[PDB]
This record gives sequence, structure tokens and C-alpha cells, in this order.
Amino acid sequence: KTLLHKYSDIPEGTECHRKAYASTSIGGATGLIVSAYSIALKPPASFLEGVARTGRYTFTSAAIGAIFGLTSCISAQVREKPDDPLNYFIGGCAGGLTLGARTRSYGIGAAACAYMGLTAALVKMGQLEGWQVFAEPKV
Amino acid sequence: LELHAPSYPWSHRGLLSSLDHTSIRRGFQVYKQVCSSCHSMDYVAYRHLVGVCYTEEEAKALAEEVEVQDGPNEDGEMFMRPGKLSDYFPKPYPNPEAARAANNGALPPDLSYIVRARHGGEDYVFSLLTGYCEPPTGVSLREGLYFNPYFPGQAIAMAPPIYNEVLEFDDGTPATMSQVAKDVCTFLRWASEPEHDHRKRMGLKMLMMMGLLLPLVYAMKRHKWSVLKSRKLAYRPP
Amino acid sequence: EELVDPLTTVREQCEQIEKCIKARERLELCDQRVSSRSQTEEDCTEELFDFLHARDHCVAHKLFNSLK
Amino acid sequence: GREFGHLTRMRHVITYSLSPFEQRAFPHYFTKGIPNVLRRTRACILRVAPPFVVFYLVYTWGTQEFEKSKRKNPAAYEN
Amino acid sequence: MTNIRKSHPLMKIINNAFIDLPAPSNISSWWNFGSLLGICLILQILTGLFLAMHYTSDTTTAFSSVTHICRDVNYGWVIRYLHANGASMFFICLFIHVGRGLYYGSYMFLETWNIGVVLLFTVMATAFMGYVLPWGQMSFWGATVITNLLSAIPYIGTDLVEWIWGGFSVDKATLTRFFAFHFILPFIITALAAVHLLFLHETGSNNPTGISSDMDKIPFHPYYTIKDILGALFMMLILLILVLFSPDLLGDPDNYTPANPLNTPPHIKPEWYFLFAYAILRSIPNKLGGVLALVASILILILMPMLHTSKQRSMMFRPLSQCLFWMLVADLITLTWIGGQPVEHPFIIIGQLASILYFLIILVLMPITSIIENNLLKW
Amino acid sequence: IWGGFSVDKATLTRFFAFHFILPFIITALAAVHLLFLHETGSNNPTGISSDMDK
Amino acid sequence: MTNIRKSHPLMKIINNAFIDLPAPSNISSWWNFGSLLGICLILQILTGLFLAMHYTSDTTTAFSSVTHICRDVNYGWVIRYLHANGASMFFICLFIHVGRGLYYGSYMF
Amino acid sequence: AYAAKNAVSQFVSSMSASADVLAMSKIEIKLSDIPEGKNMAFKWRGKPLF
Amino acid sequence: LSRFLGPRYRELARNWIPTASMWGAVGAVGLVWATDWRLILDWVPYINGKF
Amino acid sequence: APTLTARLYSLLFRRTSTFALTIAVGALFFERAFDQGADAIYEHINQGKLWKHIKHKYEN
Amino acid sequence: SKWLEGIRKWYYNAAGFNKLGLMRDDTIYEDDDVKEAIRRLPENLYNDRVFRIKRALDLTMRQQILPKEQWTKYEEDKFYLEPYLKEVIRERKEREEWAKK
Amino acid sequence: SHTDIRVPDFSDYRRAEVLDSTKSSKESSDARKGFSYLITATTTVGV
Ligand code: HEC
Ligand code: HEM
Ligand code: HEM
Ligand code: HEM
Ligand code: HEM
Repeated sequence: KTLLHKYSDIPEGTECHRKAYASTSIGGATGLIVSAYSIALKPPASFLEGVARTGRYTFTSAAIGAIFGLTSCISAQVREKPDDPLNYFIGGCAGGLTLGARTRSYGIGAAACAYMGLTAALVKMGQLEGWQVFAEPKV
Repeated sequence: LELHAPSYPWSHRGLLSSLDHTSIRRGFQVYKQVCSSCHSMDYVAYRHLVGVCYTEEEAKALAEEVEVQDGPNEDGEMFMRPGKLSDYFPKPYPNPEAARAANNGALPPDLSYIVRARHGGEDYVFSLLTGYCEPPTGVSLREGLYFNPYFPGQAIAMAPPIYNEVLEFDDGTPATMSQVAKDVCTFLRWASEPEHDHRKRMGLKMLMMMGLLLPLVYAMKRHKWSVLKSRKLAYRPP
Repeated sequence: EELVDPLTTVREQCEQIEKCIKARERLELCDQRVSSRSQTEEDCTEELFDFLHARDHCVAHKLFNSLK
Repeated sequence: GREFGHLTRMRHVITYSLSPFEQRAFPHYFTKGIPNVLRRTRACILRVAPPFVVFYLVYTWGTQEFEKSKRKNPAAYEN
Repeated sequence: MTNIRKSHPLMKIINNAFIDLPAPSNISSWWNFGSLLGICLILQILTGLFLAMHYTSDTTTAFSSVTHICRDVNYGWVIRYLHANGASMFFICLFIHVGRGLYYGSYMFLETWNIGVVLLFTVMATAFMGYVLPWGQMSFWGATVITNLLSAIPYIGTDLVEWIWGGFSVDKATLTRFFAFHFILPFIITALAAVHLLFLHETGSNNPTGISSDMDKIPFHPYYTIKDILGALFMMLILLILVLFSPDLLGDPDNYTPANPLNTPPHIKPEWYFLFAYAILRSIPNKLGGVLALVASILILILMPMLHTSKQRSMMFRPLSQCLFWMLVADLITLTWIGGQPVEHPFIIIGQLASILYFLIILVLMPITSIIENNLLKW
Repeated sequence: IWGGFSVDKATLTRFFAFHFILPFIITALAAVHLLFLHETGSNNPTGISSDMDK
Repeated sequence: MTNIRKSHPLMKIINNAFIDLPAPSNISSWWNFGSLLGICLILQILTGLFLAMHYTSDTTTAFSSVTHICRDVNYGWVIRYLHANGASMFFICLFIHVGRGLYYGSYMF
Repeated sequence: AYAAKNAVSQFVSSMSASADVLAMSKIEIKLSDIPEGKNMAFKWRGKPLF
Repeated sequence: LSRFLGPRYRELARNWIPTASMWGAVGAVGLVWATDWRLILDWVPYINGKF
Repeated sequence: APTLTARLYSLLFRRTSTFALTIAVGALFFERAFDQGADAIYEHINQGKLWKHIKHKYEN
Repeated sequence: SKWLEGIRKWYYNAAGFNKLGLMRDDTIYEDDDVKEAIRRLPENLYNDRVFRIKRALDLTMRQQILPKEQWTKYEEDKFYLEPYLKEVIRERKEREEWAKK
Repeated sequence: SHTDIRVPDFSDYRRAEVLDSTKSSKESSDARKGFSYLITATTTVGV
């Protein structure tokens, strides 16, 4: 949760380098978890193969996070509109393009751009409007 | 700490825009009736305003208004002459030290190149003229110094030089402080860059000529290089 | 009459703007702080700089339209 | 010294050329040109861009830090 | 009979140089900057000759002379601003050509490269002397700052600086000497450029691939003459954009105030082409160390051929060296930006690190990376 | 050439500039001169070819 | 190996021009004037460049600037009169040179 | 060698400070024309003298 | 430097050191003579008369 | 049927003397035409500002 | 070995001499040793090198790359010049050693 | 030998007038040369 607090604490549209670093850390953590699950469920033939798979997944996730944070913060700075979800959408589409590049497929890139950008815009909207993915029971 | 001047939408900001010579004429009125007393324009002469904002007859009449010292006569003594279009704008003070003495130890800068000299150009002058304000809390001004936020240091020897109805324009335009500052800034821009409109015209002509020539010269280069570009090389060993 | 300069009207309009209003409030707070202290060396020049930056940025867009 | 006749020895290389007047100066200039430009940019960008991105980050950080340095510090006047 | 072009002596030289010169067919548009540099030199010479017909080197009349050229000489502003911005175009092309030689291994042409280094130094001297001529506040104070650096030289710095000044401080003598030197030096530059072309023609011209192109040599006349004319037209487009739309974009406004030796300008910064050396100089705290570092920045180019360790001449086929080269370019841009900026907390550390990085990239990182690439290729 | 109605400041400045530049053009024309002479050698006081005695 | 004077391009040009140029053995002192003309050109250029360091071309300051060169400048009078009389030496050598060309039929080149 | 030394020295000295500058080397400042509490700046040796 | 590290080159250096030292002295005297370096020239007896 | 460009080639472009005649006459007429057109363009862009536009109000 | 081979293959593909049809030795800087090695090459190899270099230069002239099917593979790249260059460098080293003493 | 290689097709690069292989090129030579030299003449006039 400390990484999420790190990403949130940096003001939007400011300290773009720190925001990119936080996004990269989050992407790396997610990639590490995915790599652990992949190694367990689908066993790697060798320790070197497991390390290669972990590195590939982690680098892809970290690149996605870094591109998302860098592009979103830079767009927020240049447009100068901090709370606009379009910045998050641009960052998400850039992340999807990065995923397509890492997977060396155009179709993956385009589908990821659309879906990931929309999800990031929705996340920004949830920040602005106070949407709760997990709601404390209040009845 | 300094306050950068806002970028006002001057008419001449356009890439191919020209100074409004009506504003230049009113700015010359403003200079000759307000600024000339302290500031000077050594590098501008009445002849320079003969096809810009005043006619030749008007320019000569303006020159004849101001007396000018003339080369010594047969007796060997200098004398005062009515003034001629060749003569440059009269200098307000005989020497810089006298100007400093008149203005509390500060030398009123020459306004011939002021717009180019100062960062911000006409925007800086406009803001400084219209930017006088009461000294901020915690800031104490020395005797003879007026707080102007835009001026570096925020302390200026010049007193608020433009006020409503400082002068009456010949055109009849209302003599508001903003209008006077705008006209004077336009005139100063003309002074610093008397070739502004001609530069713009030459720029338009050069842009069109380049738009014509570059595609044609590129076409010539392509015509010559097509032989190499389409070349097909085949290695046929024995 | 008094030939109300368009600068007065435009700066009054700009003062009725969120950035100008908040800058003015900060300026007022620093004014109270500096006035209270007997021998403080602080000044309100920076807060005035913020307020005037916002106000005159608005005035840049508005003023010249009036001046003909 | 360096003249066309004796520059180098080459054998069995046949070259076919066409007259400039028989061929179009701009063949498929956009249909083929834009994809090739995109390919070259794709190849170059990864190597070229990152350093200028680093420069942009450094420039923004330096400008913001200088602006902050000029700004007043409330603690100095607390007493 | 014989063709006059191939048999007449002057026509023989001209033909060998620019009509029948065997030129690589794959030279890119980065091979158009040098001819653009020669065009810039010729344009500077002509515009300056026309300017000097109206310029007086006395301190009383220099600034008034420049104002006379701008406001009273017919089309004088065109000539003056053409000269001012042509100097900037000159240095832009100079830097681009240095970069092209670095990237494509053209420094392996040792004689041409060293003559080019000499030419770069001469052109920088010419530009610095020219800036003093208008005699604005920037000219006077920048000359004072730069010339005073020579005092750091031990046991002869003061005497040398006074000899250059012509006196105790920058004054009428310095202005007249600088006008004379500014006039003479460009022709020396032309002769050095002739030697440069002679040495280049001895070895031919390197192609982007870095491989010998004797097989694919094409005549220069029906191909590179028109390519260079097109490049010159593009450069003229840019220069005229500067001259006719932003005549003062690349110049400090303070030089439009007459020089006052008793009051310094708020910011004393050199011309943009000199700003990286200025940043390097300010980086080193000691004055003599700063002067030596500023000298080494340009003189490091002399060591470039020795530092080469790649089995491949060009960087086209070496990616990591490409990454390092673009890091170097970004570092040079950063040094220019820092040199422009005031000396303060954020900028000082950036400038020091940037200078360290410039020297590190040139001397250490690049050769070790080339060795690593050689190992990776199994060479 | 005068730069005006008569000889004056413009003429003097022009002449200083031209006077400065021309000697260098002379220094280049001299090199062309020597190239042309080297093509044909140097004549002798006799005026008879001296390839035998060089 | 090779001789650097022959092999090197600039050294080759200098060698062919001045060092090992085939020269007639009988060319008399009248032939010396051309090199004297080159020496005069070099001396004039140097002296005029050192004069130009102290010469202002404004009509107000030109005569006073030459007087400054003569009086105040250190050894300035030597330079100024070297330039003045070097012009005369240059023209004397030019006339003798053209006379040699006319008398010995050098115009056939 | 003697002749060349003399000529080169002559030119180099010609580039050196002239008689007028050396005459301006030393400056006389008239005190009692500067009021108490005032700093008078004079150009001596081409640089501000306080 | 790899090529010029051998017994012959060390012998070659010894042969040319006397010539290099003599030329260095020629440069030292020429510099002092041309610059009239009073520091060095004061020691020399007859030239000392200059100052 | 010869095209317009073929007629141009045969009449003028083929022999370089006629080519240069075309070039020079076109240069004269193009100087006139382009100067007129671009001056009109700039005057329209700045109509009412240029002194020429406003000279009448103050002359006579 | 496999890890080193993978990184070497990555460098091979990252460098573009394969894209232009060139082999690694085609891209070597022509120093004097390399010039002698080329002079010693058998005629077939010399002609193949000349044509490959010419084709690469033509492709670079038009800023084009060879079709991906025709790219030189890392496995099939043959170091033709390396033995001749090694022999030349050995001869030069022997001569230098003799010169040393 | 020399009879086993035919000049590669240039049809994609060829101009429209000379695309057909059953039509004399002399018919269109004037038009093509005129177009190229018209480009040249216009460039010269602008210069
Ligand atoms: C004396 C009665 C004045 C007249 C009338 C005007 N100005 Fe002035 N000005 C005056 C002084 C004594 C000073 C020096 C203040 C200082 O410390 O700088 C000035 C200064 C200016 C400046 C500042 C330029 C600079 O140094 O950066 C400007 C731009 C200026 N003055 C303009 C100006 C205009 C537009 C005036 C009338 C239209 C005008 N001045 C009148 C004294 C006097
Ligand atoms: C007035 C300044 C200069 C002029 C007029 C000039 C001119 C030229 C010209 C016309 C060429 C041939 C055209 C070309 O290769 O593009 C050339 C080549 C070259 N120049 Fe310069 N140059 C200048 C400065 C420099 C500098 C500062 C450097 C290096 C620091 C340099 C290094 C080179 C090199 C290495 C080449 C060979 C390029 C190659 O072989 O591909 N030159 N120069
Ligand atoms: C590569 C060659 C040259 C370069 C790079 C160069 C550079 C410059 C620069 C940057 C300026 C300052 C312009 C300004 O401040 O507005 C200048 C001024 C000047 N130079 Fe040069 N110059 C060159 C050659 C010449 C030559 C050949 C002459 C004369 C023959 C000359 C004479 C002048 C003059 C008279 C000025 C004053 C212009 C002014 O004050 O605006 N220069 N030069
Ligand atoms: C600055 C101007 C000139 C210079 C530097 C110069 C230099 C030279 C030199 C060095 C030579 C070699 C032969 C010798 O030394 O006598 C020469 C030869 C010659 N020059 Fe020039 N000269 C100049 C002017 C002229 C003029 C004005 C003429 C005729 C109007 C001329 C015509 C000749 C001829 C005919 C020769 C052939 C000499 C022979 O037969 O050996 N030169 N010049
Ligand atoms: C190359 C052949 C040259 C000739 C034949 C020549 C001739 C002359 C002559 C006759 C004078 C007037 C003498 C007098 O003071 O009464 C003069 C003055 C002058 N020349 Fe030279 N000159 C030459 C080269 C140069 C060059 C290359 C320069 C470069 C700066 C130069 C700079 C000057 C100056 C500044 C003056 C005026 C200073 C003075 O009056 O003493 N000259 N020249």
C-alpha cells in the first residue's frame, strides 16, 4: 500500500520524475506477482528460464507503469489541466502501445491502448468523483 | 524577484502585421509632449517621420517648432536656429550628469532603442507605465523613489508619467492612461525598429518565393537522382 | 466627466476571478502578519507579485479590445 | 591519384539504369514514402529519444527548483 | 585536342575538386552542412565587407555607426541582421558537422579533422571579436569577462591580458584591434578550409555506412551540386526566417544599450554558441582549472581519433555507441542551457555533473562501450 | 563610388574596407600567377629554352 | 618509406613550387624582383594590419588616428613609414618586373 | 637573429599599451568635492574606482 | 606504446638524449634572449648590464 | 497532337538561347506580377494601418 | 554459453548490417592490416564482398532495408576475413617484435 | 551468358506516356522533356 500512497502523494501534474518512479515501482510489483503465479502454475524448465520469465514480465509491467506515469504527468503539465481524465487516458494508451511493443504485436498494442486508456480514465474519474471499488459496509 | 510582463495583444505581433501608423503618430505626440522633457531619442530625426506618420510639410513644421543650436558663426559664437527635418530630436539635458542632477541621481534612459534594449519589449514599457502601485506592506521607498512592480528592484526614480488627460490627441482619441501608453509603446517600437513593416513585407515575399523555389529545386534534384534511385544492380558471377 | 480608463474596469473584472481572489486573500493575510510584527524584515512583495501576475494576465486578454 | 578509372577493381556487377526523362521524379512519394519514414523513425526513436526525455525532466526540475529557491520561507520570519 | 576542363590548370583543379570528384553515392543530408558552412563563410565575408564600409571602430562612433547602418544605410538592416544570424547559422552547421564526423568516424581522416579543429578555434575567435565590435553593454562586459580569463595563466596571464587589451582594461584600443582581427581572420579561415578540402580529397569522403565506397562512387557535378544547392536553399530559408521575422531572437537585448564601463549589465552571458564552454568554465571553481577545462572541451576532439576502439568506423551499426552519442548531444544542450542560466543552487550542480558527463562520455564510456561491442560481435 | 554627392565619410570608410580586402585578393591572384608560370617554367635572359641547363 | 617533402600533399605543393622547382641557371638579378614583390606584399599586409589596429576610419578621427600612430603608439612611426615607403618599393619593383617581362619577352607566357 | 628580434619586438610593443593610456595610468582624485556619506565612482584604469 | 618498448628503442633514446638536451638548451636560451627574461639574464654577467 | 508542354519545348526550351529568352522575359513579367500580388496581399492584411492608406486624411 | 550467445544475437540484430545484407567482416574498418587481408582474399570472396557492399550502399542511398527474408542470419554469418586478418596481424606483430630487439 | 539476362522491369517508375511497350517514345519525348525543362525554367526565373 506504501507504493500506492507514494503515487497518490505526489500532486498530479507535478514532480513528473517522482510520479514516473512510483508508477514504475507499482508496475514492477504487479509484474513480480504475475511472474510468481506463472512460475508456480506453469513450471519453468530451468532456474535460468524462470529468471528470464520473471525479468520479461517485470520489465514489461515496469515499462507500462513508467510510460503511463511519465506521459500522464507530462500531459498534465503541458496542458496545465491537472484533474482532467484525458491525461490518464493518454497515459493508458501509451502503456498499451508499450505492451504491444513488448509483445511485438500491433493488435495487442491497439486493443491494450483502447482498454487500458479507458480504464485509466475511469480510475481518474473515480478519484475525482469519489467512486468506491470496495465500499465499507454502511447499509 | 521580478514580475514578467504580460504579453499584450499588440497589432504588430502578427507574423505579417504592420504597426498602426495612426498609433505611431499619437505616440510621437505623447513623446514630444510628455517624455521628451526627461528622456531623449538621439537616433531618430524629424526626417524619419516624413513617410511614416507625418507628411513632409508636417514634419518640417514640427521641426521648426523646436529650436536647435547651430554651428558657430563668423563671430565665433553659437546661435539658435528654428530647426530642420535633418535635425535629430532635441536632447532634453546638455550632459548626462545634468540629467542625473535634474532627476535625483538617475539618468533618464534614451528611448531610441528602449523597446529592444529591455527584455519584454513593448510589453515591459506598457506594464511599467500602467503598473505603478502603492508600495507594498513591509517595503519602504527611499526619497524620490516610486514603487513600480515591473521595474527591476521595484523602486523607480520616475514618477507616474502617464495619467488620464495628460495630453490631448489631435485625432481626438480619448486620452486615457491605457491609450496613451499604447500609442507611446507603438511609437517606441517604431523607433527601435523603423524597418518593421518593410521587414514584414520582405518576409512575406521571401516566404512565397521559398514556397515556390524549394519544391521546384527539390523536383530538379529528384529528376537528376532518379537514375541512381531506380538503378538495379545484379551480381552475375561466372 | 472622468473618462474612466478601461484599465480600471478590466482590473476590477479580473479581481473577480478565482486566481485573483485567492492571491488577494493571501496578500491580505501576509499584510496582517507583517503589520502586526514590530521589527519584522518580511515583505508582501511576493504575494503582490502573484496577485498582479494573475490580474494582469487577465487584463492582457481583456484590455486592448477596449483601447481603439 | 583518386580518379574514376583506377579507384577499385570490381567484376561481374551489372547495373541497369533508366533515363531521367523516362521515369517519374516522385514515384509513390507518399504511398511508399510515409511508411518508410515511419519505419526509420521506429528504428531510431528508442536510441535517440530517451536522452532528450532526460533533458526535459532535468530542465523542468531545475526551473521549478530555482523558482522555489526564490520563494519566501515562512519559518525565517516566525519570531 | 583536350577538354579544357580537364587540361587547363585552374579548370583542372576546379574539375577535380567539384565536377569530377568521385563522391560516395550514399552520403546523407548530414554531408550537406559542410558546403553550407562554406556558403556561410562566403555570405559572412560579403555581408561584413558591406557592413565595414559603414562601420567605424572608435569607441565614440561604433554604436552610432551600427545605428547608422540599421536606420540610414539603404537596406543596412538586412545586411546587419544577415550577418548576426548568419553567425548563429555558422555555428549551428559547425556543431552539426562535428557531430557528423564523430558519429560516422570521419575523425579517422586525421589531417582533415585536425585542420577542422583549427578552423573551429579560428571561427570562435572571429565570432567573439565580432561581438565586441558593436560596442554594446554585452560586447564590452563579455569581452572583459572572457579576456580576463587569460590572466589565470601563471606568471604571464596579466602581461598577456594587458597586451591583448592594449591597456589596463577593455577600451578603444581593444575595439580597434578586434576590428582588424575580425576582418583578417576569415580569410585565414578560407585558406585553412582550402587545406581542409585538399586533405579530404586525398582520402575521399566517408559514407554513412562507414565502409569504403570506391565501388559506388558517383560524379559530384550531376548529383551533389544540385543536392547542395537544395540544402543551401533550405538553410537560406531558415536564415531569412530569422532575419525577417525574428531578427533579435538569438541576441540579447542589452547589446542595444551603449556600453557603460561603470555599470555592469544585470546578466553577463556570452553568445549562445559559446555558452557550453562558459558552463564548463563556471563548473570548475579554480580559475586556471576553468580555463584549462574550456580549452580541453574543444581540444578533446584532437584525442577522438586515438580514443577510437571500435572495429567499425561508423556508429550506424553500433547501437550502444549511438545511445552514448545522443547522451552527449543532450549533455551539450544542457550545458548551453546552464551557461545561459544564473549561477545558483539548482544550476550549479547540474552544470558540474554535465561537464563531468561530457568528459566521461568522450574519454571513458565511449571506448569501453566500443570494446564491449567488439566482444559482442566476436571481433 | 563616392557614396554621396562628393568625397566624404562614406568614401573614406569604403576605401578603408576595400583597401583592407584587396591585398588578400592580390595574394590569391599571385598564387594563380605562380601556377601558370610553373606550367611554362621561367624564361631566361637569353630567351632560349633552358630545359638542358636547369 | 618515402620522403615527406615529396609525399605529403601540402609539403609536395611547397616543394614543387619553391624547393625543387626546375629553374634556369642563367636567370639574372632582374628575375629576383618577383620574390621581392611577394616580400613587399607580405610586409605591406603585416604593417597595414598593425596600423589598422590603431586607425579609425571616421573623417573626424582619421588624421588624429594617424598622428596617434606616429606619436603615441610604440614604434608606430616605424610601422607607418614602413607601410608608406613599402608602397613605393612595391611599385618600383612592379615597374622593374614588367620591364623585365617586356625586355626579355616573358609576355609569351 | 638580432634584426628579427628587434623587428618582432617593435611590432609586439606596437600592440602594447600606448603613451596616452600609460599617461592615464595614474589618476588624481579631488577630495572635498565628495560629500560625507557619499561614494564617488571615477573611471581609473578603465574600471570603476570607489 | 606497445611497439616502442624494447631494447633497441631504449638504445635509441640514449643516442638522441644528448641532441634533445642540446636543442632544449637552444630553446631555453632563445626564450630568455627573445623575452629578455630579467630573472634568468640577471645571473649572466655581461648581459646583466642591460638592467 | 502536340501538347502545350511539347509545344513549349519545341518552340523555346529546345535551343538554350530561346530557353534563356523565355527565362529572362518570364523573369521581368514575374517580377512585375509577384511584386504586385504580394504587395496587394500585405496591404490587404494590414488595410487601414499602412501610412499609404491613411495619408489622405492628413495631406492637403 | 547460451546466455552469452543470446546477448550476442541481440546485438547482431540490433546492429543493422544484417538488414542491408552485409556480413560482419563487410563492416570492418579498412585499416592497413584489413587492406592487406582484403588484398589476400580469394577472388570469389572478394567479388562477393564487393557486391554485398555495393548493394548495401545502394540501399542506404534510397534509405531502404532489404526484405526481412533476405536478412543475413546470425548463424549463417561467415567470418571470411578473420583468418586472413589474423595472419596479417601476426606478421605485423612478428615484425614489430624483431624491431624491438 | 549475355543472352540469359533481360533488363529488369521499370514499369512502376516509368512515366505514363512511356508505360506502353507497343508505342513509340518519340511521340511523347517533346512533352516529357518540356515538362522537365519547364520545371527548370521556373526555378531559374525564381532564382
Ligand atoms: C521626468 C519629468 C520624466 C518624464 C516626463 C518621463 N520620464 Fe521616464 N524616467 C525618468 C527618470 C528619472 C527615469 C529613471 C528611473 C530608473 O531608475 O530607471 C525614467 C525611466 C524610464 C524608463 C525605464 C527604462 C529602464 O531604465 O529600464 C522607461 C521605460 C521610461 N522612463 C519611459 C517613459 C515614458 C514612456 C514617458 C512618457 C510617455 C516618460 N518616461 C516620461 C524621468 C521621466
Ligand atoms: C568554417 C567552418 C567549416 C567549414 C566551412 C567546413 C567545410 C567543410 C566541407 C565543405 C566539407 C565537405 C562537405 C561535407 O563533408 O559535408 C567538410 C568536411 C568535413 N569537415 Fe568541415 N568545415 C568547417 C568546420 C569543421 C569543424 C569545426 C570540424 C570538426 C570539429 C570539421 C570536420 C570535418 C570533417 C571530419 C569532414 C569530413 C566529413 C566526411 O568525410 O564525411 N569541419 N567541411
Ligand atoms: C564567419 C565569419 C563571421 C562571423 C561568424 C561573424 C560574426 C559576427 C557577429 C555575431 C556579429 C554581431 C552582430 C550583432 O551583434 O548584431 C558581427 C558583427 C560585425 N561583423 Fe562579423 N562575422 C564574420 C565575418 C565578418 C566579416 C568578413 C566582416 C567584414 C569584412 C565582419 C564585420 C562585422 C561588422 C561590421 C559587424 C557589426 C555589425 C553590427 O554591429 O550589427 N564580420 N559579426
Ligand atoms: C603583386 C604582384 C605580382 C607578384 C607578387 C608577382 C610575382 C611573380 C613571381 C614570384 C614570378 C617568378 C619569376 C620572378 O620571380 O621574376 C613572376 C613571374 C612573372 N610575372 Fe608576376 N608578379 C606580380 C605582378 C606581375 C605583373 C604586373 C606582370 C605583368 C604586367 C607580371 C608578369 C610576370 C611574367 C611575364 C613573369 C614571367 C617571369 C619569367 O619569365 O621568368 N607579374 N611574377
Ligand atoms: C598590399 C598592398 C598595399 C599597398 C600597396 C598599400 C598602400 C598604402 C598606402 C600608399 C597608404 C598611405 C600611406 C600614407 O600613410 O601616406 C596606405 C595606408 C594604409 N594601409 Fe596600406 N597598402 C597595402 C596593404 C594594406 C593592408 C593589407 C592593410 C590591412 C589593414 C593596410 C592598411 C592600411 C592602413 C590602415 C592605412 C592607413 C594608416 C596610415 O595612413 O598610416 N594596407 N596603404
